[PDB]
Amino acid sequence: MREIVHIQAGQCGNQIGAKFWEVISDEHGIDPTGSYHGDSDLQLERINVYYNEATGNKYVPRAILVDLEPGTMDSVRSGPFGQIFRPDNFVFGQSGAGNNWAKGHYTEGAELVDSVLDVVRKESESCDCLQGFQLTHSLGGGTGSGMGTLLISKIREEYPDRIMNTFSVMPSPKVSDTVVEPYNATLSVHQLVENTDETYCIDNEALYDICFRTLKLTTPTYGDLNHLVSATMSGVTTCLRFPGQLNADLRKLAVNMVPFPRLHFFMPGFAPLTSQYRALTVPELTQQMFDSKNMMAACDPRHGRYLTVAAIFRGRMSMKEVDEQMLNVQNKNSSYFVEWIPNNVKTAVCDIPPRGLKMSATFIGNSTAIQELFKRISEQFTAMFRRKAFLHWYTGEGMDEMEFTEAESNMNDLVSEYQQYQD
Amino acid sequence: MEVIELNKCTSGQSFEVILKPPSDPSLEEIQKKLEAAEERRKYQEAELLKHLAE
Amino acid sequence: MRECISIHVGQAGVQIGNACWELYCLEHGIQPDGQMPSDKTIGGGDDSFNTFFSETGAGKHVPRAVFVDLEPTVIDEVRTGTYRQLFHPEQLITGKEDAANNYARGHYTIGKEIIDLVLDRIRKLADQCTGLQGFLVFHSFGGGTGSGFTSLLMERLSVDYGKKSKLEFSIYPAPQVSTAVVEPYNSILTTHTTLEHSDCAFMVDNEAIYDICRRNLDIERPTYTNLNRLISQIVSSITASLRFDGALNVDLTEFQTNLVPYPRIHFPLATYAPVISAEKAYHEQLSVAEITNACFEPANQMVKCDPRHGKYMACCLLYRGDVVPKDVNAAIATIKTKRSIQFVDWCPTGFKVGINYQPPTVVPGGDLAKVQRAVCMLSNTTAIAEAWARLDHKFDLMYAKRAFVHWYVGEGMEEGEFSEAREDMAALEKDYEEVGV
Amino acid sequence: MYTFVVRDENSSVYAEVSRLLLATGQWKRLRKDNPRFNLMLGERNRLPFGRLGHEPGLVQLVNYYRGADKLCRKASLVKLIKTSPELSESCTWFPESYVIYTDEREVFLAAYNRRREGREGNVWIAKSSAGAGILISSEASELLDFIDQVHVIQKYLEKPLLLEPGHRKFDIRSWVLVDHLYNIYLYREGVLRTSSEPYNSADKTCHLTNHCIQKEYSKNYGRYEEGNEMFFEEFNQYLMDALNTTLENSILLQIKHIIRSCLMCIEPAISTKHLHYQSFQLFGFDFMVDEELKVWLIEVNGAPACAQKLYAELCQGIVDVAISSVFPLASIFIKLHHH
Ligand SMILES: Nc1nc2c(ncn2[C@@H]2O[C@H](COP(=O)(O)OP(=O)(O)OP(=O)(O)O)[C@@H](O)[C@H]2O)c(=O)[nH]1
Ligand SMILES: Nc1ncnc2c1ncn2[C@@H]1O[C@H](COP(=O)(O)OP(=O)(O)CP(=O)(O)O)[C@@H](O)[C@H]1O
Ligand SMILES: Nc1nc2c(ncn2[C@@H]2O[C@H](COP(=O)(O)OP(=O)(O)O)[C@@H](O)[C@H]2O)c(=O)[nH]1
Ligand SMILES: [Ca+2]
Ligand SMILES: [Ca+2]
Ligand SMILES: [Ca+2]
Ligand SMILES: [Mg+2]
Ligand SMILES: [Mg+2]
Ligand SMILES: [Mg+2]
Repeated sequence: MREIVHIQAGQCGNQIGAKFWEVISDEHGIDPTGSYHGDSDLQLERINVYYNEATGNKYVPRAILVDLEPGTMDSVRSGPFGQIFRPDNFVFGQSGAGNNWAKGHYTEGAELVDSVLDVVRKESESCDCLQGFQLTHSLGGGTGSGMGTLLISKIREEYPDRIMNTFSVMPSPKVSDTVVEPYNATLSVHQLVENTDETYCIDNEALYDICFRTLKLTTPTYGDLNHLVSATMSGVTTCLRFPGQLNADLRKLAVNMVPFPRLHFFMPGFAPLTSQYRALTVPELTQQMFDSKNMMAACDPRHGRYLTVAAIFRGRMSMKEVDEQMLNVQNKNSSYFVEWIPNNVKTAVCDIPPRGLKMSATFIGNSTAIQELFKRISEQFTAMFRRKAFLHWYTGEGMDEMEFTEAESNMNDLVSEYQQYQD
Repeated sequence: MEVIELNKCTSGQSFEVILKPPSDPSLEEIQKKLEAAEERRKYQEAELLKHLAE
Repeated sequence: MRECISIHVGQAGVQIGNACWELYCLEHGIQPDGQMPSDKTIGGGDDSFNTFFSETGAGKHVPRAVFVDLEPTVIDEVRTGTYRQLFHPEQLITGKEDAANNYARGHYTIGKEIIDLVLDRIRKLADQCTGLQGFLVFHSFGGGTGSGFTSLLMERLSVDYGKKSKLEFSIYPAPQVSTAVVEPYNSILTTHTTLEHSDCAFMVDNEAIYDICRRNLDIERPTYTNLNRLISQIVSSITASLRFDGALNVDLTEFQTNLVPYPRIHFPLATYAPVISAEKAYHEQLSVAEITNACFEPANQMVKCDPRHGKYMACCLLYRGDVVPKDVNAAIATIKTKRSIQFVDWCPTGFKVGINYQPPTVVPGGDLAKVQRAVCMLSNTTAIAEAWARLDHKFDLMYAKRAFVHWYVGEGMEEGEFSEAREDMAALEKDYEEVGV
Repeated sequence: MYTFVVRDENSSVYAEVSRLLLATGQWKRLRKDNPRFNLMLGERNRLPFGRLGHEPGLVQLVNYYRGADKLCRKASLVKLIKTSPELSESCTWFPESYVIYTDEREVFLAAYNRRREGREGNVWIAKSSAGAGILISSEASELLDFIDQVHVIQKYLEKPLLLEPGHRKFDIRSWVLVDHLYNIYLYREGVLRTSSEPYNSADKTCHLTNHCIQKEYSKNYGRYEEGNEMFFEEFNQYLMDALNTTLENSILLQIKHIIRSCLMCIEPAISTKHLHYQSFQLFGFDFMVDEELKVWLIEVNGAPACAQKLYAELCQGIVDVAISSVFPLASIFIKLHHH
């Protein structure tokens, strides 16, 4: 009983979190009402990591839904699996945060954060041995970005010895709502540098390119983007949800993946990505899983070097052939793996494949090429900040220009820290 | 090639064959090191809570 | 009769210990419920098997074993396994959260909170012993519990049982089955602090067991179950002299006397033969000469290295099956005229030989074929330092960048313990070179 | 796509081999410290053999035999020949040698007095492995003073075979490649490193036939043959016109016998047959020929250089039988068969 508490905050965080629970409830055989209707004991073996067991053999997700607007969470409660969530775990306000990090972090969000921590405390008190927390949110908005990072700070204060894990959606001008997204993301990244142990960087630029270039969707929607995120979130948490030896909990994953405390930002990847009945061989899974076109961070791994890599294969396949192809990729491109961390690629196999796939592969890479993501955000930040453009939305909430300058310096420091280990 | 010290019993036997002749910390000190490490953990957490209080 | 207590720490120690006690029961005719029909002294006795099994008035033969793990899922396998009736709950010690592949977490943070409980449960077994020999300690090098908590336990055992001998069965890390990148750190941290507390340690490289299972058992992808069945055969070969009538290696002290002239160089190499697949309906039984010759093939060693480029300090041959001393000496005489077997000048060039007539026991339905005879060679070669060289080099690569070090400092360990542990391995690696060249 | 590393930049032989491997498009060179290699062109001193063969899914091969130094050191070769029953002290193709710093001082002076009293030629030569320092004398008291590293004193062949015209000394270099299956391949092409000065049996220029000494201390360098190097075609033609015999009959049969004897002797000690990594190695054998057409072994080189005219042929042969036999892509040697 190594429990995880899930938190989803803001519009993006709640829409992506809702799909995540829809996906893994299906994999574990949990129906939209909390009743288990599966056919394999592997489904219930580690079910308690994400689900509470209530009266009547009901499985209740250990999930807390947070937003400063009621709108999106009403759509979750009206969604397919909306009735499976604990009603008391819906914590929302009415003001919204207007895509404003200062409102989420300092004014509107501070008013609501205590009632979220009350729900977090109730879930933690019924945990046999809480591992830590996972948070889904975007960095470009106000609630998920500003209030989400405020939440993380206050969670760390009350549970300083627990792991903090986030799925963080990075903004991109390609898939943008407002021009202030680089401000919100830059302010949030520094919070994540200090207050998370593991962050999956999910780049909306990459999600768009994959939907358009690869999946052949000329007009991708947010729903299409979230299909890629759901499949990625299911893959990267397979080792937590099913029996296995490698990266079986959040702390062992962090010990395997994070050689330096600040460099804990991962590029996730998924294979296959098909626009569909054809069987995919193990060599094909391995080549696609490492292909840049399958990465969710919009960074070219050949532009940097892998510190650590986690690979997860799902389905009934030749584990011997899995080892051969994994060793084949490392031995044929060994220049992209740092030589000062021996055997930094770890592979795990799970027999249960995702829905609608005979087999699949999920990639989790700690690559120094991720600095291209932070460089990208830093340039967009500076393009406006050098003219103090749109700053009044933030100074009107009490913030000072110095806090933006310090956020700018902090992320450029992070970029430089990746650069020193790339050489 | 000498066989020496042959001992036989019901469940086996043993012997030696020669081919050529030749040519702690105390309980207190352990507790001190464990308590020193715990104090360094307490100091690092106190600095974290101080940083979060700021 | 003098008793021996087995202690199994971490997942590797517990699952290997589970495989050994299964084999012991099959070897001594002990049924899973603890009953032993061939034992005529009900509720007591000082036979050779009593060194490893105590007896209740009801006739149950209870292993003198303690299982310790910082996570309950592995020891719960023992509580609900085939031999669950053997153990009483006081022997199975579990925690809530494990050491997360972190030596410092197992040694300092979690070890401090559970060390008194483990020692107390060990004291309960020691109080049943009329003359305790000492302890056999099973653990991995790479796991946080197996490395970190074991080194703390070995320190306290030296304090609470100063005159008792302590032997190790250590699992050396192999990336083909390893689960952590920092296992070189844990291996060297735990070797440094345990070195002065262990009288004799048998290292088993998972790489060697893996390849022996692929090559000789035709297992394409061996599992821990495959690896542990083979390991339990080697361990049984080593401990058979403590559990059966005999005159060689009859107590733990004799292991040090026969295999370790220099106390720091206490890592004997183990070589086992033959390993035959059970799927073969009919395999030609190997002779004494053939299985003894196989003891000098690197492909059969528990640690891959080249004894030809080293020197021997001692060498024991442990036979089980249809073996008579006449065939042993004939095989040794031939092997001397073919093999590069150099002893150090300050030691006799010889072989202490032990023969047990009962052939090796295999687990029914397992991968190992029943054989008429088998041998385990325990030789103290300087060539085993190659494993230290490999391990120390990987340590040097990561530590030059301080990679993952913050995980250990974050648990209260000082950074100086890294360099202090590495300098000890450098001195150990230098001692082998002085003895072997 | 195979991978390899280079750890000896000063090797002219394997700098050419590495150049050929790249020219095939199926071999990729990694950094010198990358452990994920198929082939290691290792360093001469302190090669980390103990870290080889521990990479999952990689067949690793190295261009040196661990333990072959016993054959390629002055004192080690003498000790190996005397103490090995396969070679014995009655070995007829190796000059009577002694190790002088166990030590063989009293044993060397024992046979030394038997030659002075018996009116026989009593000239010896002292040398070691720490040279470019060699002394040749007929007085043992002078040889031992020069030593005062381990040195060896062997019988100086006072009756060498002399090429004419010139009345000059020489020595024969043979290149031998031993692959991972311990096949012994003798390169069909050898070289005679000839002295350019007339042999004076009564100055070390006409007595030492090294290519560096004849180019720095000899005034007739390059007179008879280019670079004081006579190849087998010219040398065989000379033996037919002068001595009415062939190179194969008079010399090469003994050379192949000596090569097999030395390498088969240490085969149990260095073979990588059942090892987790495989080895091959190129060797340089140095022979002397006396006036009776008897071949004597002088020394064995473990990291030999090649003749400039033969680098292309031999290095390609190294890739063919030593590297591509283990790693196939998409005869110049004489196989000395044995058991
Ligand atoms: N031969 C063998 N090796 C094992 C077994 N289980 C784990 N290992 C090895 O042990 C190392 C990991 O250490 P573990 O024993 O699993 O970890 P631990 O002692 O439980 O400590 P924690 O970090 O708290 O989990 C890896 O190198 C594994 O390959 C086993 O059953 N048999
Ligand atoms: N016993 C002996 N009788 C006659 N000449 C001898 C001799 N021992 C050595 N020499 C001569 O000395 C020369 C060099 O001897 P040696 O082989 O020890 O030098 P070296 O090892 O530095 C050359 P290389 O670079 O090939 O290793 C040879 O060319 C040989 O002619
Ligand atoms: N992938 C994905 N991104 C989203 C979604 N909704 C919003 N975003 C992104 O998140 C940012 C806007 O933040 P949002 O979550 O709407 O603000 P919040 O409600 O205040 O937290 C922009 O970068 C959007 O591109 C979604 O459903 N999926
Ligand atoms: Ca208000
Ligand atoms: Ca009894
Ligand atoms: Ca002691
Ligand atoms: Mg929005
Ligand atoms: Mg464990
Ligand atoms: Mg030389």
